[PDB]
Amino acid sequence: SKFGGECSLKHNTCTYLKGGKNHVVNCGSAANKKCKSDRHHCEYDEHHKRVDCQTPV
Ligand SMILES: [Zn+2]
Ligand SMILES: [Zn+2]
Ligand SMILES: [Zn+2]
Repeated sequence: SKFGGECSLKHNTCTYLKGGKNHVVNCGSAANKKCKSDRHHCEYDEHHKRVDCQTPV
């Protein structure tokens, strides 16, 4: 189960909506996972606690 959202450049986080609430998760440090473009689409994989903040739409 993956959840899509928008990343914050300043915070290096992925923001997403789930269950009527806002959530925020750390993008991480990999060069291909950190938030590099403000509000870029990002994905949070709940099963494996992995986040990718460079996933194109
Ligand atoms: Zn922050
Ligand atoms: Zn949450
Ligand atoms: Zn892009």
